[PDB]
Amino acid sequence: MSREEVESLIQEVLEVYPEKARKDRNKHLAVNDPAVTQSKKCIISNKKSQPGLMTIRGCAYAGSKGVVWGPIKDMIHISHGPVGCGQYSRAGRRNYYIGTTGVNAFVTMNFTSDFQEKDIVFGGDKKLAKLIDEVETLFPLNKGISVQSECPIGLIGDDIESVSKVKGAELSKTIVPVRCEGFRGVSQSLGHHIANDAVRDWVLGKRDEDTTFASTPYDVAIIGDYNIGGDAWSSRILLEEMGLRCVAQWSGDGSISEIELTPKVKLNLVHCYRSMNYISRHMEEKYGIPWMEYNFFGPTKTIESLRAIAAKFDESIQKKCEEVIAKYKPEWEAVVAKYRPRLEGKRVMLYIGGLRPRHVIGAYEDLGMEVVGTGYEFAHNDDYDRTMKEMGDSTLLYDDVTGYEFEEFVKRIKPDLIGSGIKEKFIFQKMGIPFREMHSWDYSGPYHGFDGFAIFARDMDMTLNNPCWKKLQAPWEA
Amino acid sequence: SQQVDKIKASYPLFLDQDYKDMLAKKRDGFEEKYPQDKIDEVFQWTTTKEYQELNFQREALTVNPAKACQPLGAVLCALGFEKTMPYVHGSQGCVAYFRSYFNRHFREPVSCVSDSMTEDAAVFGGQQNMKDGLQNCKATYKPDMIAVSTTCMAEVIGDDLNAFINNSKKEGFIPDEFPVPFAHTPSFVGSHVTGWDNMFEGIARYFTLKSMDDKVVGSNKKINIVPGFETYLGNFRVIKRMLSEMGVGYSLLSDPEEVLDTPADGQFRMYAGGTTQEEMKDAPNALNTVLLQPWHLEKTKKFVEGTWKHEVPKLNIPMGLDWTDEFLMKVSEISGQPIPASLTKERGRLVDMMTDSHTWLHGKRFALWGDPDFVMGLVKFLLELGCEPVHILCHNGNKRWKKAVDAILAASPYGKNATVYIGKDLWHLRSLVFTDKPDFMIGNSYGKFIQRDTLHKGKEFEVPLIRIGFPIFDRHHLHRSTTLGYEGAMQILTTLVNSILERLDEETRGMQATDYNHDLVR
Amino acid sequence: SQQVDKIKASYPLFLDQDYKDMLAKKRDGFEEKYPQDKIDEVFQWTTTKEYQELNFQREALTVNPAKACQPLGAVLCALGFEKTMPYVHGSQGCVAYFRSYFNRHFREPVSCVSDSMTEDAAVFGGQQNMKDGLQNCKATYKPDMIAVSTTCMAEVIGDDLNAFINNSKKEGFIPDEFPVPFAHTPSFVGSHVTGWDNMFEGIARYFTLKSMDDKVVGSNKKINIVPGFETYLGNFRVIKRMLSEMGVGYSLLSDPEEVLDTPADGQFRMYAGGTTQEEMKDAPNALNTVLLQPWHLEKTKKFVEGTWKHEVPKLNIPMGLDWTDEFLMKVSEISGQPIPASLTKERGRLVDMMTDSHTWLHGKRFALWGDPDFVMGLVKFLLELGCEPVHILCHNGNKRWKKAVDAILAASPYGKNATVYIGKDLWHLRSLVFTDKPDFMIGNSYGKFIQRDTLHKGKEFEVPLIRIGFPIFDRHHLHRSTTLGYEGAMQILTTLVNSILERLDEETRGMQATDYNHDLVR
Amino acid sequence: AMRQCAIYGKGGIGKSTTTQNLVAALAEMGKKVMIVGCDPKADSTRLILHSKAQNTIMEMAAEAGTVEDLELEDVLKAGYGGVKCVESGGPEPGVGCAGRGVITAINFLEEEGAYEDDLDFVFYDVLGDVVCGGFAMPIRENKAQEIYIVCSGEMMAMYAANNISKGIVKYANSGSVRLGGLICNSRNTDREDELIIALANKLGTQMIHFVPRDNVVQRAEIRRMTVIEYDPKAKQADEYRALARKVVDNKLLVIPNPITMDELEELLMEFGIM
Ligand SMILES: Nc1ncnc2c1ncn2[C@@H]1O[C@H](COP(=O)(O)OP(=O)(O)O)[C@@H](O)[C@H]1O
Ligand code: ICS
Ligand code: CLF
Ligand code: CLF
Ligand code: ALF
Ligand SMILES: [Fe+3]
Ligand SMILES: [Fe+3]
Ligand SMILES: [Mg+2]
Repeated sequence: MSREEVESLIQEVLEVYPEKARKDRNKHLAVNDPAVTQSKKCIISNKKSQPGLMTIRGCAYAGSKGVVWGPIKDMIHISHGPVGCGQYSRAGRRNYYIGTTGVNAFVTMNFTSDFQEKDIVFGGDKKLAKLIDEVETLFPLNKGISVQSECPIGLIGDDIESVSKVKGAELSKTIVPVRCEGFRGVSQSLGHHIANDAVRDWVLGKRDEDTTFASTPYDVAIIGDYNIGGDAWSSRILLEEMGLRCVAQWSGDGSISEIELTPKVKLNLVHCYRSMNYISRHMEEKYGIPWMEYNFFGPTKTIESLRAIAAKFDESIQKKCEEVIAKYKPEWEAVVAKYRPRLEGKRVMLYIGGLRPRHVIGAYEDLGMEVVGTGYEFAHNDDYDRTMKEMGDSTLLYDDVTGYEFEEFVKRIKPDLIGSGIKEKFIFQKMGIPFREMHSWDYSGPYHGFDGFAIFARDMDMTLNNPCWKKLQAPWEA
Repeated sequence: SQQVDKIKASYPLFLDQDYKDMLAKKRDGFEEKYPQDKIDEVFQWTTTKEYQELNFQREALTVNPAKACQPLGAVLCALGFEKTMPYVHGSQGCVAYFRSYFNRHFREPVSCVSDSMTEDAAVFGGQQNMKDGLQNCKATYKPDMIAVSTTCMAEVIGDDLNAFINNSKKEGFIPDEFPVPFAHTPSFVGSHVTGWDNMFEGIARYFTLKSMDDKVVGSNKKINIVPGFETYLGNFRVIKRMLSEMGVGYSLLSDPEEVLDTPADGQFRMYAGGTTQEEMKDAPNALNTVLLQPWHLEKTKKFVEGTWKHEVPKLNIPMGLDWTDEFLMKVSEISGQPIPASLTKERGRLVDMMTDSHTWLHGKRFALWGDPDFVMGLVKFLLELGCEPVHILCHNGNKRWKKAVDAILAASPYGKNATVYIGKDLWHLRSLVFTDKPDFMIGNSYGKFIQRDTLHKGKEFEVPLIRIGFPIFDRHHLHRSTTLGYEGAMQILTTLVNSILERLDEETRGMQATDYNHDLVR
Repeated sequence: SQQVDKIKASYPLFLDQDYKDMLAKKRDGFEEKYPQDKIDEVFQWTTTKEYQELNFQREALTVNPAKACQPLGAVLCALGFEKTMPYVHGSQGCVAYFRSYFNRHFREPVSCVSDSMTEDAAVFGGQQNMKDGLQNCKATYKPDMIAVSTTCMAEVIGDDLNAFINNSKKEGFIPDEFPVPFAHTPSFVGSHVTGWDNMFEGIARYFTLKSMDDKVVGSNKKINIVPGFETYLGNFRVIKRMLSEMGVGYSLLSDPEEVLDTPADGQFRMYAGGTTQEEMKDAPNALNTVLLQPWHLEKTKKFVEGTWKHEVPKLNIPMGLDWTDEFLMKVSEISGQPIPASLTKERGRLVDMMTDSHTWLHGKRFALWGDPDFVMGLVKFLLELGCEPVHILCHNGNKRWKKAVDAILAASPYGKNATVYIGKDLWHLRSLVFTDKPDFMIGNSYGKFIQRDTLHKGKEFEVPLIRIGFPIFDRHHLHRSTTLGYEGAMQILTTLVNSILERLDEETRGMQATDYNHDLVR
Repeated sequence: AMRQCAIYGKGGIGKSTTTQNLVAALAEMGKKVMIVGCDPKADSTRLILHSKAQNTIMEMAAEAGTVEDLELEDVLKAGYGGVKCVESGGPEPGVGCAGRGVITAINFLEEEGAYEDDLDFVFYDVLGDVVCGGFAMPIRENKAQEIYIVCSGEMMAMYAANNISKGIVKYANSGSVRLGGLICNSRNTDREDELIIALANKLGTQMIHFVPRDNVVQRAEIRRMTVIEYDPKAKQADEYRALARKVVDNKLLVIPNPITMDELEELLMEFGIM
């Protein structure tokens, strides 16, 4: 409450850090003021994490294998290096897909080279070639192989590009080497960039000299939607209900064929700007495909984005969009009339990776909920620039927040609901504050579109108004 | 569309006709996938014996490993000490993954820090990272001790942990007397259990190696208990309860049960319980040191025998009837206390349950996997019940462990059809349960996928999964169970017999088809 | 035909082609069976709402009752006493049935004798039967007490137990000082819980009615605990443990846990543990008497208030969170001991489990049945969890109990769709789960048949059974579980959430059909 | 007894050759020595074993599973004059990570008890380009106590010695490892001895026995032996005896104070002209 008190709270929280860490972290915490034109003066981001401060950030391998490459169904993604990274990343992210796992789809499988000491000392290129041969022998229906580098691969200079080229030529297979060793960058963001560059260099240009695909004027491709809990599907049904042909989905429930067919589309609808803006810009400046940011979180944002997308096509697409809006109006109106009274006036603080801390504010406000604090693990300056137009006045903004910082902010602010990842969930549940996992949707969802909105409102009410939160204090204590 | 009265999550939202039509159209138009007949043929081929031969000829590819990397076990070991912050020198993505893994298994907060070594730290070394990280962690989370492990990058470049910590102390980043035990935990060697062993050896030698002069064995009249990599809180609890019932003085080093089972009372406790530093300092004074899981405590065994001069007993993991008996008799012969009547009655009740359930247990075939000591204890207990552990897989097992388990199987008539695999992953085991089908499989949550695969070959080929081990992600509060001692054996027996009975109830639920055997009394 | 390597029991032996051919021929040629279409139509009719109306208009017919007769509960209560032989005056078939019932539930020996009243004893009375039976039982099984209940035949003919036992004593069949408490337990009144209440009141008034002058309330500084009809050994254990940790002196009257959980160590113990006679003699000296299950301890409550002069507190069964809190606070206010930190931490851990599992528990609909106190506690706990107990059946419940449960439901937002039925059997409940389908049903083993019936309507209509209550015949060692206290609430929560998760895993196990939601992490 | 020395210096400056000749001289004086080669080129024990040490710790470990399955007798082999010889293995150039191999080999030697009693000297011949912490494994705590840096009058050699001292500083402060002195291998440069002495004084150390450049060394080493085995009465053999004697009786163990690039250039102008 009040711009002054939250600034005082920030200073009091920073008081415990050593001078170097305090000086660094002061620039990553701010109080929102829409009177700011450039976020550079407001808040800086995408910088090194302070050591020993228990950051929430992942690595470039998480941003490449776990985020971008992993969701691709028909490709086999090999965690090149020791056993840990692939094992911890195995099916931790709910990028939903349709397929036969182990036969023609491999998303929840963990393929790894399982580096031993001799692989570090003498190199793993021969082992990588033998692994590719074994993948061919035992998984003959795979439609692509990606090699996601872990830390030792980047350290010891293994020439995974040479192996990829030779084996791909020998087997007529797309083998994509991704130099996503975890120590590169500062977070998953560089993993996104490296994965996008790998897609551009090894996949996107395979059908450049191909004209056997029939292209309709209403061709759009969903980019940066990873089908968490079926999100992309819930989004896709809306677009194709207003006449559009969804040629590609990036990359949740994604196939390598869709990525190859993406240059043939006419529009690129980007959901997560942060993760896939690189490839969106590349396709805009190479194939001339325009790309537009949209938002399918909540009825207001969904309707606004659907009308914005329709305005880029004929009158038929606009009429179909209007009929979709009119058709789905009673359902989300009923959802509001049921769950808004249960949630009106409730304060929410958010801390998610790089898109959702600002994208879901409209959905919460559709249920009368105010977002008082938000922040990102790995967002850039442009993300906070977009965030300012969405956050309310004098609301807390944090970048790469530490566990201590976020705990103290929650203690002082005392929100009704916290949306963050698995590493904050039980901490804040033990403080008696309802918590919703805003990465995995707490194993629920989707949250996109109107059906997603119904599920989102149900989950918000279920957790926020659960009786358990009234039982934290034993009755024999004051 | 959604009905506000009954809201469907993804299942069964995406079984609706419009969603099914959308998925079919997307597949037909843009996915270009193999024909369903081709997919069926390839699946049937993957369930065959020739595919299993190809699978077991693998030399370079690992598919669905049943193991993790050393720093995970190092973090778990460090978590078992009082007001101790786990600190992983290296890249922060590793720490994020370790924390997420343990959060999902325990459904509890898991505190761990990284010094966030980036590319510049990889090239120049993480000495500045170590100094700033130690100072920042101590100033921010106020631990009474920081336990340092490593990621793979710091081990490859040879980041000298000792030199880095010593320089941090001499330059005033952390107090000189602040305890910072360290252990090199290369992820490309061994597995998570090796990381636990390495971290414990480092913590032990930090507090004991330089002060052995004033130590005399037995002067505290206690018994050192080393649990090893343990993710069942009930196991710590049962070891403590059995030793305290016996009237035996004990010191359980690396006790994490309190920090992983904190209450929800409006307060977040970063630290709770754990082995105190004074306990580790006084550990050389113990009568003896007993290793609960000796097969991944080899370095600890060498250190304890060579430095503390304790004649560490040759005890298997206290799992099942015979090995719990041996553990109790060894503890008696060490401490001099007799086995009390309550423990004898608990053993007798275990035997009563065995006799009550032997008809359903006898002859049942099993595929199991996990860590070597847990796997060996499960094999021994299954032999005690008259079960057949046909497929015994241990990814992080070694030749000597395999020989010991083979000798255990040879000693029983129920180990005749049993084969022990080491260095094999869960894809090997999927092939094994397709080609030599057991009745059930026992393992962690990953085995669920194998069950799915078996159900695709048909209901008659489906191998149900019994969830015992680590990690268990798709069930709640199973980490509170017990597997050691008579109580752990009772819980395992109950789980096994009731899994068998629920499977039989499901297979006889068809009215007028199989319900003639849908007995009320089993 | 059989293969000596793989021998099939009845399932799946009778699925072989020759056996199927034989069964088809038998039915076709000699059974005159209704056509399959007629059977299907009648089943579908039985699953309908009109059939439910016809079902609920029943007045004379009971189908699949959810209760037993008084002498079963009398036998259990008598078993709860040291070296006590249960003795049922009447016909021996009743004793055979009681023993078989308890043997199948507990998988333990159940000692009980009959005086074997035949037609001549029915016509002339059981005086001679009582004399000879008391003599024979005392001489053969050497009990320190013989606790006498009745079968229905002895209650109809008015066999005056008091006169019979007195004449046995004065005629030298049994020693005059040998304790023979008696209770009239008419099987055509109430249910088994009423038999427990009657037997306990008889024993109490046998040991306390006459010798009340030298009794002063509170002089022993203990608390009387009356468990009532209880078939979960963990419930006795948890009440004992919570009172022991609390530093409260207690006297659990009718403690049968030892005699029902004897070890298998080469000898058979007919008697083990139990409430001593001195405990019942000194019971009037207690500070107060707490009834664990008050709703079938009404006669006991009247006796304790009117004879021992104890102001028996109004406590619900200590089930769930709120009622365990109330029980502990009342025990504190009585004994003066504070609630210790271990109990507070256990409560906090239960709350943590609730917060960990609320997303899967919330909104879940349940049909449940059992005894009134257990049912009420389950309803209260399910409301605490955010679940919906839509169908609440108590065959042996009464109007006042229904009022209390209705008031409990009205106090919670999750009781709006809940209905309480008393005097209804499991046929009513099968109709109920067909016409208003819950997600699960909680009850004893008989509910399995309802599950079978639901599966015949389809997989989407199947209501899985969660086995909590009495009796449980088709599972092993579930009688060892707990339902009272924080520990019982934790076990119930674990069972509920993991039943939900196993159901979801089964419903999402189809590859390329529903496995998109086959999540590793739940 | 049990003196642990680490031989460092500019690449190709003659660390292995001088180390082997010094070890031969020390072994002819009845001193029990062991040579550990921390170069993936297992060429630091050739003149002692009269052959290339085919068996190395890394190669044996890779062939025999892991390093734990190995035995000391399979990698620790005697040679001329009772000189035990072991070599850390390594990949072929341009692949793998040899520093990790050196770390693992030295850990294996420590764990297997290669540092027994009745061993007067343990000499770690390290490669010239210390590119990672792994090749600093010999100067870790409780591993090597004395550091001998071989240098010459060349500007590059002195710069490499100063850079190696800069790298040493962190281990010297962390532990008890010190700089014994600067062995000089003659390269026939103007004011070679003056340059080495001035650089040693600036570092805070001494120059230990400037060694002349003689082709008797080339001949002896081409005949697969040290000079002592080849020509004991040769001048260079007596020089290696003197070097061994000066190594035995050395007590100047200091933490180097390395000089910046500017001070190095001033040293070169002061003693590297005329
Ligand atoms: N005193 C010396 N006299 C003549 N040649 C020498 C002398 N010292 C070293 N060398 C020669 O210089 C070359 C350098 O090789 P080497 O000793 O292996 O250097 P390093 O071990 O530093 O890589 C060798 O061939 C060696 O014969
Ligand atoms: S890709 Fe990014 S952290 Fe844009 S790495 Fe992360 S499935 Fe988050 S806020 Mo987990 S930039 Fe997606 C994300 Fe957002 S894994 Fe998911 S939820 S919209
Ligand atoms: S930042 Fe990222 S997750 Fe970390 S290692 Fe690097 S790519 Fe991987 Fe891997 S095996 Fe274990 S978890 Fe690491 S210590 Fe190495
Ligand atoms: S000998 Fe036989 S089983 Fe006994 S009563 Fe008589 S017909 Fe029946 Fe019935 S309700 Fe209970 S079990 Fe009895 S006391 Fe009556
Ligand atoms: F070339 Al080298 F040690 F062999 F410097
Ligand atoms: Fe039994
Ligand atoms: Fe929790
Ligand atoms: Mg050399």
